Amino acid sequence: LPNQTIYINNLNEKIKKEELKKSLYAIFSQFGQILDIVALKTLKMRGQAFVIFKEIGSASNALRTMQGFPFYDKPMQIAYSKSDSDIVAKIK
Amino acid sequence: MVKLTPELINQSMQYINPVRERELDLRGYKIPQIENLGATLDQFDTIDLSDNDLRKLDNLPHLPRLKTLLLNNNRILRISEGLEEAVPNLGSIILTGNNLQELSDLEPLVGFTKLETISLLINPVSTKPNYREYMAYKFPQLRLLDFRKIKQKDRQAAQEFFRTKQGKDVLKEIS
Repeated sequence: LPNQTIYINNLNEKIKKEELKKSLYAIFSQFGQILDIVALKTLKMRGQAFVIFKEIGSASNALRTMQGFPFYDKPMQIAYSKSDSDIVAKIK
Repeated sequence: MVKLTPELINQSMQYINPVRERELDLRGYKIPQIENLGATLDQFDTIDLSDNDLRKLDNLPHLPRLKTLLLNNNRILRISEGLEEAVPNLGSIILTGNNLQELSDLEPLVGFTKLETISLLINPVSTKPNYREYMAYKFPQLRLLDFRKIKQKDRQAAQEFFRTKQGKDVLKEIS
Protein backbone atom coordinates (compact mmCIF):
# COMPACT_ATOMS: atom_id res chain seq x y z
CA LEU A 1 0.00 0.00 0.00
CA PRO A 2 2.85 2.52 -0.09
CA ASN A 3 2.56 4.56 -3.25
CA GLN A 4 4.19 7.65 -4.74
CA THR A 5 1.58 10.12 -3.50
CA ILE A 6 1.19 11.36 0.08
CA TYR A 7 -2.08 12.80 1.37
CA ILE A 8 -1.93 15.55 3.98
CA ASN A 9 -4.74 16.71 6.25
CA ASN A 10 -4.99 19.42 8.94
CA LEU A 11 -3.40 22.07 6.75
CA ASN A 12 -3.92 25.70 7.70
CA GLU A 13 -6.87 26.95 5.58
CA LYS A 14 -5.98 30.60 6.16
CA ILE A 15 -2.95 30.24 3.90
CA LYS A 16 -3.49 31.28 0.27
CA LYS A 17 -3.21 28.18 -1.94
CA GLU A 18 -0.43 29.53 -4.17
CA GLU A 19 1.71 30.16 -1.09
CA LEU A 20 0.69 26.84 0.46
CA LYS A 21 1.85 24.98 -2.65
CA LYS A 22 5.16 26.87 -2.80
CA SER A 23 5.84 26.05 0.85
CA LEU A 24 4.79 22.41 0.49
CA TYR A 25 7.19 22.13 -2.46
CA ALA A 26 10.01 23.60 -0.38
CA ILE A 27 9.50 21.48 2.75
CA PHE A 28 8.99 18.22 0.83
CA SER A 29 11.80 18.82 -1.69
CA GLN A 30 14.27 17.25 0.74
CA PHE A 31 12.76 13.80 0.12
CA GLY A 32 12.80 13.48 -3.65
CA GLN A 33 11.67 14.89 -6.97
CA ILE A 34 8.12 16.19 -6.74
CA LEU A 35 6.03 15.70 -9.89
CA ASP A 36 3.04 17.77 -8.72
CA ILE A 37 1.20 19.20 -5.75
CA VAL A 38 -2.58 19.37 -5.51
CA ALA A 39 -4.13 21.87 -3.10
CA LEU A 40 -7.43 23.39 -4.17
CA LYS A 41 -9.69 25.94 -2.49
CA THR A 42 -12.71 23.64 -2.48
CA LEU A 43 -14.76 22.12 0.31
CA LYS A 44 -13.69 18.63 -0.79
CA MET A 45 -10.02 19.61 -0.38
CA ARG A 46 -10.46 21.89 2.63
CA GLY A 47 -7.36 21.65 4.79
CA GLN A 48 -5.89 18.99 2.48
CA ALA A 49 -3.22 18.38 -0.15
CA PHE A 50 -1.57 15.70 -2.23
CA VAL A 51 2.17 15.68 -2.91
CA ILE A 52 3.17 13.37 -5.77
CA PHE A 53 6.76 12.14 -5.69
CA LYS A 54 8.58 10.53 -8.62
CA GLU A 55 9.65 7.60 -6.38
CA ILE A 56 7.69 5.60 -3.82
CA GLY A 57 10.72 5.49 -1.50
CA SER A 58 10.68 9.28 -1.31
CA ALA A 59 7.00 9.29 -0.37
CA SER A 60 7.71 6.74 2.39
CA ASN A 61 10.54 8.83 3.83
CA ALA A 62 8.44 12.00 3.66
CA LEU A 63 5.55 10.34 5.47
CA ARG A 64 7.75 8.91 8.23
CA THR A 65 9.81 12.06 8.73
CA MET A 66 7.22 14.82 8.51
CA GLN A 67 4.39 13.18 10.44
CA GLY A 68 3.08 15.77 12.93
CA PHE A 69 5.41 18.56 11.77
CA PRO A 70 4.01 22.01 12.72
CA PHE A 71 3.49 23.53 9.28
CA TYR A 72 2.05 27.05 9.57
CA ASP A 73 1.44 26.16 13.23
CA LYS A 74 -0.67 23.05 12.62
CA PRO A 75 0.70 19.49 12.93
CA MET A 76 0.52 17.73 9.57
CA GLN A 77 -1.46 14.47 9.37
CA ILE A 78 0.12 12.43 6.60
CA ALA A 79 -0.87 9.15 4.95
CA TYR A 80 -0.30 7.42 1.66
CA SER A 81 -3.02 8.32 -0.81
CA LYS A 82 -5.81 5.72 -0.77
CA SER A 83 -5.83 5.20 -4.52
CA ASP A 84 -5.43 7.12 -7.73
CA SER A 85 -9.21 6.95 -8.13
CA ASP A 86 -9.57 8.61 -4.70
CA ILE A 87 -7.29 11.43 -5.84
CA VAL A 88 -9.39 11.89 -8.98
CA ALA A 89 -12.62 11.96 -6.93
CA LYS A 90 -11.13 14.53 -4.55
CA ILE A 91 -10.25 17.03 -7.29
CA LYS A 92 -13.56 16.60 -9.13
CA MET B 1 30.50 11.59 -7.94
CA VAL B 2 30.73 14.23 -10.64
CA LYS B 3 31.72 17.90 -10.61
CA LEU B 4 29.35 20.71 -11.63
CA THR B 5 30.26 21.13 -15.33
CA PRO B 6 28.54 22.61 -18.39
CA GLU B 7 28.14 19.03 -19.65
CA LEU B 8 26.24 18.09 -16.50
CA ILE B 9 24.01 21.16 -16.78
CA ASN B 10 23.25 20.39 -20.43
CA GLN B 11 22.16 16.77 -19.71
CA SER B 12 20.17 17.61 -16.60
CA MET B 13 16.43 17.99 -16.42
CA GLN B 14 15.32 21.54 -17.29
CA TYR B 15 11.60 21.97 -16.93
CA ILE B 16 8.64 23.89 -15.60
CA ASN B 17 8.11 22.75 -11.99
CA PRO B 18 4.88 22.27 -9.99
CA VAL B 19 4.89 25.94 -8.95
CA ARG B 20 5.28 26.95 -12.61
CA GLU B 21 8.89 28.06 -12.43
CA ARG B 22 11.81 27.05 -14.60
CA GLU B 23 13.97 24.63 -12.68
CA LEU B 24 17.35 22.92 -13.17
CA ASP B 25 17.70 19.54 -11.42
CA LEU B 26 21.26 18.88 -10.19
CA ARG B 27 20.17 16.50 -7.43
CA GLY B 28 22.17 13.54 -6.15
CA TYR B 29 25.53 13.90 -7.90
CA LYS B 30 27.69 14.48 -4.77
CA ILE B 31 28.88 17.74 -6.37
CA PRO B 32 31.62 19.08 -4.08
CA GLN B 33 31.74 22.74 -5.17
CA ILE B 34 29.49 25.28 -6.84
CA GLU B 35 31.04 26.22 -10.20
CA ASN B 36 30.16 26.69 -13.88
CA LEU B 37 26.68 28.05 -13.12
CA GLY B 38 27.28 30.79 -15.67
CA ALA B 39 26.62 28.05 -18.25
CA THR B 40 22.95 28.19 -17.22
CA LEU B 41 22.79 31.56 -19.04
CA ASP B 42 20.36 32.82 -16.37
CA GLN B 43 17.61 30.53 -17.68
CA PHE B 44 16.35 29.34 -14.30
CA ASP B 45 14.04 30.61 -11.57
CA THR B 46 15.08 27.67 -9.35
CA ILE B 47 18.22 25.60 -9.07
CA ASP B 48 18.02 22.33 -7.15
CA LEU B 49 21.34 21.21 -5.66
CA SER B 50 19.80 18.82 -3.11
CA ASP B 51 21.74 15.69 -2.14
CA ASN B 52 25.18 16.89 -3.08
CA ASP B 53 28.42 17.31 -1.12
CA LEU B 54 28.69 21.08 -0.78
CA ARG B 55 30.57 22.48 2.21
CA LYS B 56 30.20 26.12 1.19
CA LEU B 57 27.49 28.23 -0.41
CA ASP B 58 29.72 30.35 -2.62
CA ASN B 59 30.93 31.18 -6.13
CA LEU B 60 27.61 32.27 -7.69
CA PRO B 61 27.77 34.20 -11.00
CA HIS B 62 25.35 36.99 -11.91
CA LEU B 63 21.95 35.32 -12.24
CA PRO B 64 19.18 37.94 -11.97
CA ARG B 65 16.45 35.41 -12.68
CA LEU B 66 17.28 33.13 -9.75
CA LYS B 67 14.60 33.25 -7.05
CA THR B 68 14.85 29.88 -5.25
CA LEU B 69 17.89 27.84 -4.23
CA LEU B 70 17.27 24.31 -3.02
CA LEU B 71 20.24 23.05 -0.98
CA ASN B 72 18.72 20.15 0.98
CA ASN B 73 21.07 17.57 2.44
CA ASN B 74 24.51 18.90 1.70
CA ARG B 75 27.27 19.57 4.28
CA ILE B 76 27.21 23.36 4.18
CA LEU B 77 28.99 25.09 7.08
CA ARG B 78 29.79 28.48 5.56
CA ILE B 79 28.04 31.03 3.35
CA SER B 80 30.17 33.52 1.42
CA GLU B 81 29.60 37.25 1.82
CA GLY B 82 28.07 39.45 -0.84
CA LEU B 83 26.04 36.83 -2.70
CA GLU B 84 23.26 39.40 -3.12
CA GLU B 85 25.49 41.01 -5.74
CA ALA B 86 25.19 37.79 -7.76
CA VAL B 87 21.60 36.72 -7.09
CA PRO B 88 19.81 39.86 -5.84
CA ASN B 89 16.34 38.45 -6.42
CA LEU B 90 16.71 35.37 -4.24
CA GLY B 91 13.37 34.88 -2.47
CA SER B 92 13.79 31.49 -0.85
CA ILE B 93 16.78 29.59 0.41
CA ILE B 94 16.19 26.04 1.54
CA LEU B 95 19.11 24.84 3.65
CA THR B 96 17.36 21.91 5.35
CA GLY B 97 19.85 19.22 6.41
CA ASN B 98 23.11 21.16 6.52
CA ASN B 99 25.79 22.00 9.08
CA LEU B 100 25.37 25.69 9.86
CA GLN B 101 26.29 25.94 13.56
CA GLU B 102 25.94 29.45 15.01
CA LEU B 103 23.71 32.47 14.51
CA SER B 104 26.78 34.45 13.41
CA ASP B 105 27.14 32.02 10.47
CA LEU B 106 23.90 33.47 9.05
CA GLU B 107 25.19 37.04 8.82
CA PRO B 108 26.13 36.69 5.13
CA LEU B 109 22.41 36.45 4.29
CA VAL B 110 21.49 39.85 5.72
CA GLY B 111 22.15 41.70 2.46
CA PHE B 112 19.42 39.95 0.48
CA THR B 113 16.65 42.50 0.02
CA LYS B 114 13.82 40.17 -0.97
CA LEU B 115 14.65 36.97 0.89
CA GLU B 116 11.28 36.02 2.38
CA THR B 117 11.64 32.29 3.08
CA ILE B 118 14.45 30.45 4.86
CA SER B 119 14.72 26.86 6.03
CA LEU B 120 17.44 25.87 8.45
CA LEU B 121 15.70 22.71 9.63
CA ILE B 122 18.14 19.98 10.72
CA ASN B 123 21.01 22.47 11.14
CA PRO B 124 22.43 23.00 14.63
CA VAL B 125 21.75 26.75 14.45
CA SER B 126 17.97 26.23 14.42
CA THR B 127 18.02 24.91 17.99
CA LYS B 128 20.17 27.70 19.44
CA PRO B 129 18.70 30.00 22.10
CA ASN B 130 16.88 33.09 20.73
CA TYR B 131 16.86 31.66 17.18
CA ARG B 132 13.43 32.82 16.01
CA GLU B 133 13.72 36.19 17.79
CA TYR B 134 17.18 36.83 16.32
CA MET B 135 16.02 35.94 12.83
CA ALA B 136 13.04 38.32 13.09
CA TYR B 137 15.32 41.11 14.24
CA LYS B 138 18.24 40.54 11.89
CA PHE B 139 16.08 39.78 8.86
CA PRO B 140 13.19 42.28 9.04
CA GLN B 141 11.89 41.35 5.55
CA LEU B 142 11.72 37.64 6.34
CA ARG B 143 8.21 36.16 6.33
CA LEU B 144 8.58 32.40 6.74
CA LEU B 145 11.19 30.66 8.88
CA ASP B 146 11.26 26.84 9.01
CA PHE B 147 7.71 26.89 7.65
CA ARG B 148 6.29 28.92 10.54
CA LYS B 149 5.28 32.52 9.86
CA ILE B 150 7.04 35.43 11.46
CA LYS B 151 3.88 37.17 12.63
CA GLN B 152 3.37 40.89 13.26
CA LYS B 153 3.38 40.28 17.01
CA ASP B 154 6.61 38.29 16.62
CA ARG B 155 8.26 41.20 14.76
CA GLN B 156 7.24 43.74 17.38
CA ALA B 157 8.27 41.54 20.28
CA ALA B 158 11.71 40.88 18.83
CA GLN B 159 12.29 44.59 18.19
CA GLU B 160 11.21 45.54 21.73
CA PHE B 161 13.33 42.76 23.25
CA PHE B 162 16.54 43.76 21.49
CA ARG B 163 15.95 47.38 22.51
CA THR B 164 16.27 46.43 26.17
CA LYS B 165 19.60 46.28 27.98
CA GLN B 166 19.15 42.54 28.52
CA GLY B 167 18.38 42.10 24.82
CA LYS B 168 21.43 44.08 23.79
CA ASP B 169 23.61 41.78 25.88
CA VAL B 170 22.10 38.75 24.17
CA LEU B 171 23.01 40.33 20.82
CA LYS B 172 26.51 41.11 22.03
CA GLU B 173 27.18 37.49 22.95
CA ILE B 174 25.65 36.20 19.71
CA SER B 175 28.48 38.01 17.90
